[PDB]
Amino acid sequence: QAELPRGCIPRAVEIILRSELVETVQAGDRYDFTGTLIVVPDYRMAFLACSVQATDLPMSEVTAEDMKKQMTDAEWHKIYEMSKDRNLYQNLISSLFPSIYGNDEVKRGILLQQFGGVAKTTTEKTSLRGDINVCIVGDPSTAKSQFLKQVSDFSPRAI
Amino acid sequence: QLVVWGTNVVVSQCKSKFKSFIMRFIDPSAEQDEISENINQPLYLQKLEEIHTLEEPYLNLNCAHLKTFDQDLYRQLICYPQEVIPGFDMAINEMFFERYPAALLEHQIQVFNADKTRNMRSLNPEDMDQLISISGMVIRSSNVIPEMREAFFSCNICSFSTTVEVDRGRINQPTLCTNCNTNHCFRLIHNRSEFTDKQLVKLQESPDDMAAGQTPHNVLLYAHNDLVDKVQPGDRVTVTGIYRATPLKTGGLSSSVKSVYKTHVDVVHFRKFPPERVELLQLLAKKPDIYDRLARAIAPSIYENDDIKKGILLQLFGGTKKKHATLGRQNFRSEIHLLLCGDPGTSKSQMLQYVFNLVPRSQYTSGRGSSAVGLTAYVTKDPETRQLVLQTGALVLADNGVCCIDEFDKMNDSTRSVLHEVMEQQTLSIAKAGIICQLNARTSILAAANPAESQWNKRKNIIDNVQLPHTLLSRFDLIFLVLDPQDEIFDKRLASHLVSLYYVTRHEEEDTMFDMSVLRDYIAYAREHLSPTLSDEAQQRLIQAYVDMRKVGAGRGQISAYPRQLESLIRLSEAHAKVRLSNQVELLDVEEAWRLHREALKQSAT
Amino acid sequence: RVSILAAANPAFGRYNPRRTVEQNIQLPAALLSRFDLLWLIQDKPDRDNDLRLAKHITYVHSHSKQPPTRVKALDMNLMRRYINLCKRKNPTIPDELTDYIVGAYVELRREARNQKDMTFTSARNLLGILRLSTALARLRLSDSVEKDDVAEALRLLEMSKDSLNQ
DNA sequence: CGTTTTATTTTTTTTTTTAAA
Ligand SMILES: Nc1ncnc2c1ncn2[C@@H]1O[C@H](COP(=O)(O)OP(=O)(O)OP(=O)(O)O)[C@@H](O)[C@H]1O
Ligand SMILES: Nc1ncnc2c1ncn2[C@@H]1O[C@H](COP(=O)(O)OP(=O)(O)OP(=O)(O)O)[C@@H](O)[C@H]1O
Repeated sequence: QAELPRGCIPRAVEIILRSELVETVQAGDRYDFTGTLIVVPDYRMAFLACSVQATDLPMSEVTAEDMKKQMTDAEWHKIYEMSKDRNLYQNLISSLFPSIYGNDEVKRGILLQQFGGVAKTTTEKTSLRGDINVCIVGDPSTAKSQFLKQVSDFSPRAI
Repeated sequence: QLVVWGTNVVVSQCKSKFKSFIMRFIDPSAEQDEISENINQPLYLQKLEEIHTLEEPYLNLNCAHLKTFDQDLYRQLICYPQEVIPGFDMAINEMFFERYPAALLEHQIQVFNADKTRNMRSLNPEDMDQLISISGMVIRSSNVIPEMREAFFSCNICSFSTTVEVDRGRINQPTLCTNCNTNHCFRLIHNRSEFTDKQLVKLQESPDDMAAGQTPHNVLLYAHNDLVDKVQPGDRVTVTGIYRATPLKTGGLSSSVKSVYKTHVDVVHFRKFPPERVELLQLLAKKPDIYDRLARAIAPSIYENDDIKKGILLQLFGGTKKKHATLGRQNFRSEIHLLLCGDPGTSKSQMLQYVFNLVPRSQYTSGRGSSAVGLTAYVTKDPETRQLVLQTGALVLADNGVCCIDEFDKMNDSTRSVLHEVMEQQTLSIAKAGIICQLNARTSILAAANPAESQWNKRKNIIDNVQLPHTLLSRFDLIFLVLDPQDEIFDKRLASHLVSLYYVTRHEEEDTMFDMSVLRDYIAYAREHLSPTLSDEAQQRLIQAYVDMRKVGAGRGQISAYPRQLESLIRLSEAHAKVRLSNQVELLDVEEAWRLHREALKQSAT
Repeated sequence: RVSILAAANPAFGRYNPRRTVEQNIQLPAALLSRFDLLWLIQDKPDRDNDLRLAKHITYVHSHSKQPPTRVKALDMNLMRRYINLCKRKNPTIPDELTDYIVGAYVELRREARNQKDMTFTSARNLLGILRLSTALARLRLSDSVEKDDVAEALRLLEMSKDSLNQ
């Protein structure tokens, strides 16, 4: 989907892989394959590859510090100013949809949807759960689908 | 006299005759026959300039110039044409040295385009190995299938790693390969060799000469290695080619063969900027008559409420985007769509037919004759193993084209509600159990909307009339009225004009000059190297007048605007700037909106 | 490319005079506009009417060929062949009609509007009254669309109407 | 101068279509 043409469709092509490459693939990811196109000795075409390149070592706003793991959350030193100063919430109300305006309740509420829920330590007799059922309505001509579309850029599995 | 046993053709005659013809060549159209035309050198030498200097290989060239020269060349080229055509390429590959001897003479050319056809319906034994060219509309978009040409061998002892290409199908076997001492037996493997590409898509003939109550009969052929996805599929196109035939494997128990031969056509070619005349380009922009002059051209004969030719003003000097190179967000596409509403049998197809008869992206549609779901490429049964593919949708193959739609409040709820998003989003989420994606396509829309009634019932503001609410009935900028002037006054005019269109037996070239093609090129220049901006001038108007836009909203049975049509206004801003010569925004353009809008928007009396 | 033949029956009743056109009928205007001519056929009790029609019918019941001694009958072959000689005239409609006919059309459009509970009109009304006349010159076989060519056009149009009240 | 050839049926899901007071 980084490559997308007019008219034409992401047509389908078929491939095999080795033991260490095997069953190490999940939903919609961006990997680097190998261009070893090969024939069918039926003919028709096929192809083949041998190499892929699809959070202990840290994400963006860092450089290496210490944590529970190597750099899983190491950069407390810079996070923590933006962790506790509870007006930071207003950044999370303001500094996240600056190109957009609506109600200010959604823009202060969605975040915990994105973020983990409960995940407690209790029964086998019954499950307890974290996430929640959710909605949004109104009527159109009110900018009520910009946000959903943006999530696909914002967050993972924002399908 | 050196010839195939069963023929009458020779390389040297056609070669020399054509080399003399291209030496009998200054553009024989534009320098011998059409001496009133003029580009004065043999064009192919000129091209060997304008190909080599262009460094832009794989020429395209016809041979209908050859009617003046000796026609025996024409005939023996018509009839024996896979055995003379390379000879004419050899003459060209000789012509290389006429103009550049010591070039990088390592590339070849591609290539006819002269002979006739009438139709595909009925051909004959005579017409077996002959030149043909026919046309229609394309159906499919195929994949590729390559084809082999050579064997790369192996060995057992001392590396007798031989090789050899194919005539078309055999390799020989003495006890070793190219029998080299036979240290081992014969060897072969089939990959490190020469392969060749092709596809297959068929055509639907679609002329005005289609015989009475007759079905589609349709034809098809492969490609060659450069003639492979030249093709945004599905439009009005011609081909050249050579009628081909093939026997067929009877049954399938064993090598029995059929009596009947299948046929298709050989695979050759298909059919579809000037600094000279810069003068009139600027001349027409600075002429304030753009409002009507070209609009006066479009309907050739019809004034039919020529405030609709000023509605044709809406439409061309091509349509600029405010794409979002700065921030990258939001994908704000500058789409355009309007309808032509009903309650009188007006020209709400005829214009749409004029268009489709002119624009190649040509389709006509309406309710209850087809499905809402014709984006499916149905797998009713396939030539596959139920690898269920939905190859290509139909209604969406109009890439920036048009499908004409008629009689719009005709279908069920699912139809025509299903499209509540594509209009200004051009996405089609294929979220079914089969293969999945988020595709792209965007184009133009026009139809002949109709309420529940034949005539607009009087006494009754328009929001009541169509059965859509004051969100969806009042949706667009304006969805434009089409009334009868309630009197004889307008009625007799176009009668008096075009009663005699049979009986006029002529056409008048007036000061509203019927532009044969001098119109059709300027628009193609209309988008190239000036780029409409929007600064600080022409936007405060409905920034401020949104007061006037929306404060008529206090009211039920009246209607105000909603915030997608302001988008339609900023999209209106794009066109008029370059032409009339300020690519930065001028302010008058919004009046055109009020010239358009309140023509049926402040017609909100009650 | 098919010429179209529409034939139907009135609604509940047989043209109940109280239930008016599209009061007694239930058909959208969109199809009537596509139709050149709409024709209601009712013949109320006429003491003398059905007589002739009866004896006429019974003639081919006592006999096999109805019409004696008023015309030379034309077989399917002869009929078709004579018709075969007709359509390729492409006749002449001289220029005075163009100004004249556009005037006569207006005569309709006024007596259409002078009653307000009346039929709507499409451009095909004028296109039709144009369309019919030049055809009939094919069977006149003289390339001479003239006054009678359209006076019969309007005549038959008028007979299409003004038949249900009186 | 000898010794051998050849068959498939029911169920899915889509897109079509069709039913009652
Ligand atoms: N507070 C706001 N912030 C940003 N944009 C706004 C705001 N209010 C209105 N708009 C604009 O109004 C327009 C409303 O039309 P829009 O394209 O959103 O339809 P839509 O909401 O996508 O319809 P649907 O959600 O039903 O698909 C939006 O494009 C949006 O840019
Ligand atoms: N001023 C005019 N000039 C030329 N043609 C006209 C004019 N007014 C009406 N017509 C004709 O009237 C016809 C209207 O019918 P058409 O077949 O387009 O109907 P339609 O728009 O599909 O009808 P509806 O939308 O009500 O179903 C056109 O073919 C057109 O030729």
